[PDB]
Formats: sequence, structure tokens, C-alpha cells
Amino acid sequence: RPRQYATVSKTHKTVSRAYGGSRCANCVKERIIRAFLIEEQKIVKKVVKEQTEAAK
Amino acid sequence: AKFLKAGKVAVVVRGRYAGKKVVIVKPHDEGSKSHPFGHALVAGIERYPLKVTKKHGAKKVAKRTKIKPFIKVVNYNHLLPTRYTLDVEAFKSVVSTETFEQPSQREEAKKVVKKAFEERHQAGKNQWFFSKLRF
Amino acid sequence: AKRTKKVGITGKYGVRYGSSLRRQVKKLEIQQHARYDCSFCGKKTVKRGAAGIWTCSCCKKTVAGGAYTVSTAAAATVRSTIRRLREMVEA
Amino acid sequence: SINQKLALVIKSGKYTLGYKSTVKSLRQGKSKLIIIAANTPVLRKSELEYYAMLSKTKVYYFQGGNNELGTAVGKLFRVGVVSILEAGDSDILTTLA
Amino acid sequence: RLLAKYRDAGKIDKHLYHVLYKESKGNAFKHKRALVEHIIQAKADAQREK
Amino acid sequence: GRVIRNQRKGAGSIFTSHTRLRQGAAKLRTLDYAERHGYIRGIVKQIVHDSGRGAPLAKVVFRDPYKYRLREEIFIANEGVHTGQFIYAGKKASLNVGNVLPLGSVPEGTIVSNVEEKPGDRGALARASGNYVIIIGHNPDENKTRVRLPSGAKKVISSDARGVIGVIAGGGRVDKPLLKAGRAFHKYRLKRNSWPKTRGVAMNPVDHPHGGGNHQHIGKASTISRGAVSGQKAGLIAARRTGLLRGSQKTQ
Amino acid sequence: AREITDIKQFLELTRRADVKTATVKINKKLNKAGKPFRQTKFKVRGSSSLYTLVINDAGKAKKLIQSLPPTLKVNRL
RNA sequence: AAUCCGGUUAAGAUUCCGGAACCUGGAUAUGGAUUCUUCACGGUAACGUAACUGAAUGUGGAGACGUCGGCGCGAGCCCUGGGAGGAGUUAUCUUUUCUUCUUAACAGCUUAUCACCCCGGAAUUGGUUUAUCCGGAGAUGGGGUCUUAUGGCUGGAAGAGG
RNA sequence: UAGAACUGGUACGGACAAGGGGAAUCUGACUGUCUAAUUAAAACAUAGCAUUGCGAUGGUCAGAAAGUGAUGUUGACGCAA
RNA sequence: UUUACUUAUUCAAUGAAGCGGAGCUGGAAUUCAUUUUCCACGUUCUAGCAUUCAAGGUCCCAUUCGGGGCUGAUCCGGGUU
Repeated sequence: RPRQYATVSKTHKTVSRAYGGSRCANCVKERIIRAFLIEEQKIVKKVVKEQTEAAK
Repeated sequence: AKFLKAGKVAVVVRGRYAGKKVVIVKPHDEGSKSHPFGHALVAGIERYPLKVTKKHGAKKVAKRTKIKPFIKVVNYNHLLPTRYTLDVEAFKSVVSTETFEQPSQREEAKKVVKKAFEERHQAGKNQWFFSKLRF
Repeated sequence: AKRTKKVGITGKYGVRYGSSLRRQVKKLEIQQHARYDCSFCGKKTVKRGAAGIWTCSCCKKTVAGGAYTVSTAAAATVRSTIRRLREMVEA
Repeated sequence: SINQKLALVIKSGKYTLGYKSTVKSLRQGKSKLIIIAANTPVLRKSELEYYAMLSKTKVYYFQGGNNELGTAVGKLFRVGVVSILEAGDSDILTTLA
Repeated sequence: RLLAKYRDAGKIDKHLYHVLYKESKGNAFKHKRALVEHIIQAKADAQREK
Repeated sequence: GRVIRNQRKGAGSIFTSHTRLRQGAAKLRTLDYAERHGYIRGIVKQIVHDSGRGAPLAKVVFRDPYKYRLREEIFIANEGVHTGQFIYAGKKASLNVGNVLPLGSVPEGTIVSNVEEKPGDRGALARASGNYVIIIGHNPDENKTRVRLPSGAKKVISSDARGVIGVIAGGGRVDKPLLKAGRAFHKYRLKRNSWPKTRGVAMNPVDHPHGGGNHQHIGKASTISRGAVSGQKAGLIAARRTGLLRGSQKTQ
Repeated sequence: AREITDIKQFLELTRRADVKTATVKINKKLNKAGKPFRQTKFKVRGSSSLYTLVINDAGKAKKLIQSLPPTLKVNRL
């Protein structure tokens, strides 16, 4: 029950991962991969602006 | 044609170190005696150094630049490999199968790995490997 | 077997209500309680609940759409109009 | 079109189906071609794009969903992504990929 | 569960299992002994086709 | 003598809206600087059932541009949006289904809905289940825009008033027969207090002006003046013609 | 409340200086199906909960009663 | 937010008495754990361990919930067997007929559908429900992880009640 | 659950419990609702069909008045008559 | 005549957040002397993220661990639109 969580230790309320007790594993998996690939792809989004805008 | 070489940066997606950047120090495509799957021994950081500015005092700089590393066997399915690299041959000869069981040797390895990551963070080559994968 | 000669699902209504109203209900409850293809995962698993809302059972995709079918005919042409009206800006 | 080509590969060469075996046969570099379906999720699609630019393997988008790809390769179950590892009679590795 | 322990006992393979299972979802078998008598006849037909 | 029913609706004791299960007001984003110069990307979290609306709603979330938080708004879901689609609001936002654009940024002939009357009042016209307005013309003189409302009446509004692209989900709703009285009952217990509709011929001459008499008949003429006092207006209101309509549609 | 199974932990409990009262209880229960034998329980009362120890063997229990600290008030049976 | 059993009265008790708990609030000392790899380790993983800094601010969950149908599972009642006590019947018959044989909150270890992880790869399509759903977006299979409403054992506790 | 003998002053859902049925016409389609203390109906309601008003500095209505309110957490597949 | 007015009046919205005018870089644009004009003037495969008067650059304090100023983020007018 929602106020019983206070009486208990932290290892019952949390699993060890980042975004541990709030999101589940698979979802966390997705928000690493997306959070990698987009902020790798955005790197490509700057190598286009250095070549299209310069060789215009 | 083989991009899991022993210098590649990877990102651990599973485990307690999820979202934390490692480098492969030794891959194993066939596996091993135990671990019946393609695994790789990696070493990465657990606490990122914080954004030190112009106006931090020197001692309060150094407590920012502490780095907590870790060595770990990780399956290939739990790593994103990436195009970034890191020179590994300083602590290549430390992290091995013998570095494990008798875990007192693990802290001896973490000493070497921490010293290597601080000596690379000073003279700040590899800026992306030490920046927080903000996810 | 086929336990009704023609009525089918509107046999839950029985005798009453007319025949034209019951066949007009049949025509829409076949479409309403059907199992549609999912546009994203390709598995024929999109049902509905709460008219206007078509959730895929797996894959968690929740496509809005027509009340009694996924894409009504007066909307499937609208996107084609949009497909016509996005081309004029460039080519 | 490409379907006669994939059918000739599928009865002449060696391949694997589905995402996990593409990544398994792609980490080992045994891949020569991957073919991604159209209705695939964009995250899966970008994760297989990103492994192409490490392994230097060519990527051909299959226009049309995984149903049509499964029907094209001769199976009955759907398949989102195919990995050709040895082409046989057909030479799709060198056509326009 | 008779089909289940027949499959797990190796007395029958999974192809004949998935035939007889969706047949048992229909009637096709009034009782347990009748199903065993059906399996004996089909397995004897398979042996006479061997 | 007695105060008749449509007079009695207005003070609003029991005739109020039944507003418990409703999620909230279904408005658009407030027109601000991030909207009318660039384009802001939000996602749509959840498209949820509203109670008493025909159309389904849509939980769209936005970044606040000024303080670090997330402001959720609820759009009326255009037909063909799913959860996880990105929604681009604003002046320079591109033209796809579900985006919301000011009407100066669309070509004429475009099918939009939830559009505004005056710019900024967050979504007035064409909101119900299945409807849409079509932009039929632009006017760079005093930047107006001539559109087609769902009654077939044409209206000239500003091009600064925003509208979201596409028809509204929940369409085709009134095609199905409402076979029994239980479905009309369960319908109107979510909307408001106006069912059953007791005919005004049945009742006594205190209850209604169509009442009384040894036959149920309407008495005098049942097309009533616009200039009638509040309380006489009982039947067809200000009718210019009546009777069963004849002829084709798409009038002049 | 609890059951505490460690003898040296129980000796630590007896010297915890909040334990003012203890008591001993005797029962008779039978091994596997054959034979009745004497069982004992040692109960120390802490300020929150009651800590017990179950001893089936009299050859340890008789030495353990000797091993209690003498300042404790032991309700014997 | 947090409680139960047994007893007590001419009349009160989940309120008194005895035994046993729990929660909130506020004080605080002692161990344990952490540290010269200054703010923990293990496991491929799912996650686990008595503990294992963390503000402003943001997000997420709980509180949070329709009715109907069968299906599974537990609890209490019911039926019933063996044995150990008491009462009744008996002209004859009846290993007979009735009655007692109980166990609380709370605590420790353990225990489940569903969900999930790894290995592996499927059409001679295969798993499976009472109800036809599920699978290359990776099943069947081998080995695991978790929730603990529930059950069992042990403590409370046979020193109580019968 | 089905069958078989054998037997009973042809009795056997033995007490209890527990449909009378058919041929028609008038009438309202139906389930529903009401005159609580004489009327339960063929009346009212209903789905269905149709009509009328109105694009909000609006349509219907309220308020003694208001910097007021009901439909309206509304928009013509809508509200209202 | 109704046109052109904002300050009255009336409506509407926002925890009155970027309004008006000018300039900058690009660029359509053709020069009939030099610019006569007008547009733009940080984000689009992805259900990730975005907060500590902001990092950097520059000037100070009196160097302590730190703190201040300008710019980064153009000026002008104080009519929220």
C-alpha cells in the first residue's frame, strides 16, 4: 500500500539500474539506444551543414 | 569486417552499469570455458567527472575529476559498439580471466584502470568517452 | 455449422427492432468487432475499444480513426489530398 | 524485379532471417547484405543502419512491409530483415546495392 | 493431458500430436479409450506404410 | 400558466452538464512566440476516451520554452494519429496529418479541423466527430481566408487563426442505428438532462402551448416568430420554409 | 516475535543489559515417529520483541542453563 | 499510518487485565556497513544482497476504481476415514448414534499464474486455452529472475482455550 | 447416464412444489413509465423518420440588476425547438 | 461620403515572454551609379535528453575555498498582445 513503502528499506523499493524503480528494463534499453543513435545522427546533421553550405 | 576489436568503445545497455561507456580490452567471439556465448571483457567508468568551470578553486577541481572505473564481462548483445575508439594498451595486460576470481585482484585492476583514465582525462583527449551519455 | 441463415451477429437482438435496422446494425458490427491489420507491426491484431480509438493488442500502438472502422472512406482520401498538397511546395 | 532475384538467392545461396540472427551474423562479419522491410520501427531501422557503417555492409530498403518480404523469400511467417551471407546463382551483391 | 504424457513419453511425435490435438478439440473421440484405440490404428497404419 | 420546459432549462438546476468523467477542456496550445515564428515539436502520449464527446481526445505534451517542465495539453485527435507521433505546431510547421498550422501557411483546398474563429481562442470551429473545414480561398488584402464550414456555409476568418490538419476521428458515428431506448439513455446520462422528450401535444394547457383539447392536435400555426417573447417560442422557430425537401444537393 | 537459532547470538542477547527477564519452557515431543524426548525453549524478553531459542538436546541445554549470566531473572518453568 | 489472542462484568471491552505486536512523532547512543580504487559489491542478463551520501527542480507510480460469464487457486463452512476421551440407545440388531480433537495479529525461511533474461533457432508449421490465441518484432525446448494476495514449516504457543 | 430382469390391490414429479390450450379480429411494435388513497390503458415514453433556428461582439433560456448565468471541460456527425 | 484614425467604449487570451521600428550576415534580385527594393535572419526518419543568474571569451577584486562586470543572447521606444 502507498504509505507502507516508507517503512521498508531501499532495496525493496528499487532495482539497481539507472532509472531503476521507475521504468522497466526493456524500456530503459530503448531509451539508451535511441539516446545514442539520435545523438550520433545529429553529428551527421552537422557534417551536412559543413559541406552543403560551404560548397553551395 | 570485424568491428568488435579490442579498442572499440561500446555502451552497456543491460546490467547495473546501463548507460555507461566502456572499452573492450579483450573480446571473445567463440566464448570461453564458462560463459557459453560471445562475450568481451570491458572496462568503463561509473561516475562521470563533473563540469569544471573557469572559476573552481584547484582542490575543488580535483574532487570533480575523480573517476570510478569498473571491469566487467559483458555479452555482445548488451553492448552497442560505436565508431569511437580508445587506445587500450596501457591496461591491456591487467584485465584478464586471471584478474577475476580471487576478487581482491579486481581492486588492483581498478587502481590501474583509474590511473589510466585520469591520465587520459588530463590532456583531455577522448572528450566523448568521458562525457555523460545523457539518456 | 452456420447456425443462422442470414442474420448472424444481430441474432443476439432476436425478433425485435425491425429488419432493416437490424441489418444496418449487422453491416456495422461486422466492421466494428473485426480484427484489423496493424499498420506498424503487420500482425492482424488491431481491435478497438472506446469508439474512435483503435489499439493494437501487441505493439501498444493506439491509432485513432473512424468510429466503426479503422479508416473511414471520407478520411482515406483526405491524406491523398494532403499527399497532393505537400508536393506543390517543392515539385 | 528484386523478388525474382531474392527467390534465386533463396534457392541458391545461404542466408538468415530476423533481427537477432542478422546481428549475430553481422558481429562476426559474415554478412554480405541486409534487406530491411518498410513497416519496421524506426529505432530498429536506425540500429541496423548504424551497424552497416561499422561493418561496411550494404543496405537495401525493401519497399513494402514484412508480409510481402516474407512472401517474397519463400517463407510463410513474416520477416522484418534478411541477411544474405553467401549469394549463389544471382549476383545482387554487385547489381545496384 | 493424455496426449501430453503420450508426447512426453516418446510414444508419439509432435506432428501426430498436433493432428490429434485439434481433432480432440472437435468431437472425433467420445472417450479416453476411444482415443487410444484411434492412436493404435493410426500408428499401425504408419507402420504398414513403413 | 405554468412555466414551460424550455423556459425552465435556463436557470440551470438539474439541466447542467454532466461533467464528471470528462478529461478536460479540449483546447489547443496558447498562441505564443515559439509558435508563430518557428515550430514546436511535441509528442502525443495517449489518445484517451472522452465521455460525452464523440471524438476521442489526445494527450499531447510540450516542452515549456521558458521554464524546465512539461506542459500537457489535450487536442481532439485527428483521424490517423497514433501514440508516439510527433506533432508540429506553429507558423513554419510543415503540412502533415495532425500538425497544427496557421491558415496563412496552407494552400487552398486543404482539409483542416478544430480551427479558430478569432486567432488565439484555442480551437472553435469544426470540432465534432468526423467533420472538417476546407480552405477555399486566401486574401492577402487584410490577410483573410475564406473557408467552408460543415453546414456548407462559407466563412471569412483571419489567417492568423490556427487549425489542425485533417478530419476528426470518431467519424461515421451516427451511421449505426441506436436500436433500443437503453442506448439513448446511456448516451444522455453522460451529456445532459434532456431525455425523454415528452411531446408538447400530450400535456395540459399549463404545461405547453401545444397542449389541451379533446384531440392531440397543434392548434394554431407551428412556425413561430423570431420576435416572439421568451416563452411562446414553442415549435418551429422563425421558419422561412418547411416541408419535406426536394431536389439535389450541392446548392447555389 | 522472532526465533533466533544461533547460540552465541543468544549469549550476546543475555548480556545486552536491557534484558531484565528470561524464562525457560519444557515440552515433550517425539523423534521421527518413535520416541518422546524432552524439548526446551529459552525466551529472553527485550524491550521490543521476545527472542527465543529452541533446544532439542538436553546435553547442550543443561550446559547452557549453567552458561546464563547470574544477574538475569530466569523464570524457571 | 498503525493490533491481535485468552481471561474478566449484575451491566463495559478489537477500549480493562495478562501475554504478544505495530505505526507515527521527536530525541539520540552503540554495533554493523562504507572509506588511502574518499560516497558498496555480486550476476552475461532479468535482478539480488540486513545497510550502501544526496538538495533546488522535473517526471513516473501508488492512492485509482465498470458490470457479466465461465475457469484456476486458496480461506471459512459441508461431507467423510483412522485413532484418543465423554454422553445416549440396547426385548432384538447396530466395529453403533451424538459430541471434543483448536490456534490470532505479527516475524523469519520458503512458495504461483502472468511478466522478464540468457543459450538456441522453427514449415514434414509448431506450442496451448473450458473459451483461438501466440511466434523470425524470434515460439516449442534447456537453464534461470521476480511479485507474495496465498499455502507450508518454525517462532507468537500450549504455560491459552477444549 | 443408459439398459435389464423381478416385485407391488396399475401405484409411482404419490406430501410439497408446479403452463390450461387453440381459431380469430380491434389495438399499441417491443423491454419500459405514470394518476402514492377509485382509472396501469389502446395514454406517456422509446428507437426510427422528418422539420426549424443558430458560425458566438451568435441560437434557446434565466436573472430585480451585474465586470451575471444555464446548454458549454460546447461547434453542424453540435446545441436548442 | 465612409474613408483614415487610438485615447474613450466593447470583446478575447496569457502565471501580461519576445510587440513596433532599425541594423546585421546570407540570398532572390538589376544595377543605369550605388544600391533603387524584397524575403529570410540557429531544430523533421526515431514515444531518449534538455533545469542550478551558462559553458566559453574578456575585464576586475587582491588571490582562498571564491565573488563581481561585459559578451555569449543587436540597439531604440517602456503601448502585454
